[PDB]
Amino acid sequence: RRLGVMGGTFDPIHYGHLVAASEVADLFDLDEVVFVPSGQPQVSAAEHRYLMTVIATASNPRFSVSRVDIDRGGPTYTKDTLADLHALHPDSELYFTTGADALASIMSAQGWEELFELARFVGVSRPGYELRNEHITSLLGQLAKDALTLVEIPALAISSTDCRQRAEQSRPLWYLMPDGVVQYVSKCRLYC
Amino acid sequence: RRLGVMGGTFDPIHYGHLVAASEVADLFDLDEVVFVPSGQGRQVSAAEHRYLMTVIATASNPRFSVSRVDIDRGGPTYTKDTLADLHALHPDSELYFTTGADALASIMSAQGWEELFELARFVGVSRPGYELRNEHITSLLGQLAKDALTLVEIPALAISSTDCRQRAEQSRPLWYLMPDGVVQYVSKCRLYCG
Repeated sequence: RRLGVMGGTFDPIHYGHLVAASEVADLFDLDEVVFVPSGQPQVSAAEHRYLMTVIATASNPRFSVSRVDIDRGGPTYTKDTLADLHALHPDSELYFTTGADALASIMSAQGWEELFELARFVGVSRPGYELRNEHITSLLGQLAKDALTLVEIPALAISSTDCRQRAEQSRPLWYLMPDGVVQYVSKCRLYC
Repeated sequence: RRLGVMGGTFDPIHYGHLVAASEVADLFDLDEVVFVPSGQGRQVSAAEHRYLMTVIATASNPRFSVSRVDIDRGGPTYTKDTLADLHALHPDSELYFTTGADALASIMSAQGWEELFELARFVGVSRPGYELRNEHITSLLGQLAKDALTLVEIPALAISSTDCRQRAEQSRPLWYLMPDGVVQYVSKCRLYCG
């Protein structure tokens, strides 16, 4: 039984995140994808980010949201995320998924060997990421061997950064994310 | 009332189309965007299929609607016909024709574009880094330096109809690339070889 773990800030979550989750679940025949909003940060309150993710993933039986990073403590380390989730899901083979840029930083930290005993890794990026970052890709691939995969997601052209700025400038967020998330951003006035 | 006109094949329609329509409606304070599937590529889905997908996808939005003027008129679609018909249906309205930047280039590069500008204003939408042909770049540039045409960039148009079709052919998920209703419609009707 294979379990996907998508680690992100989700500030806000959008269709790029959701497409990426579906793609990864299909490419590796995952039975479920657990969305884990990170604790550590500026960044919206963890509850806002948690609720937005609950709203966006609710209607999908194969998506779920975990509070392991939010509840644990100050700074979020992927080794912690995987440790907690390994305990909750000892059955499951973990496929940790996040931005290719974040993954580069995560693998470059102390105890990266500890990471490979806990999970397989999937870096996601918007199109043409290997051209702009040919060395990060080259180093990631070579360190992890076939314990890591980089996949390109056209929909990740949608970014949390653009979403936030559209909200700041009162430009519509329709069809970039579920209406529920759009309204949540509005109702809580998340980005001024 | 300022009326948006989204001309496309919509085979299939997706969030890229919908984001672009939303953006253009906001940029030009449009009161409504009318989606017009073209009449009728190796094969293109039947017009009714493309119409229903567009109806499904735009339904929940009070400011979107779908027209059959191109579908019903005849075989091949001319924008001048589309603009003629919709002006008759909305004589009050100032028409804002919106389509793919590549398509807009072609429309402008064919005889009688001068005939078009009296009927509507034009908006080309494109995905970032979109590699147009050269005769299209030249055609857009000329109109751009005269400020007779507007181009807006839509990150969400990185989602394309071609990739959706291929994902459907290869039984790869279309979730969150388009509304579930359109996802299911493609499936239920087996639109791209299942």
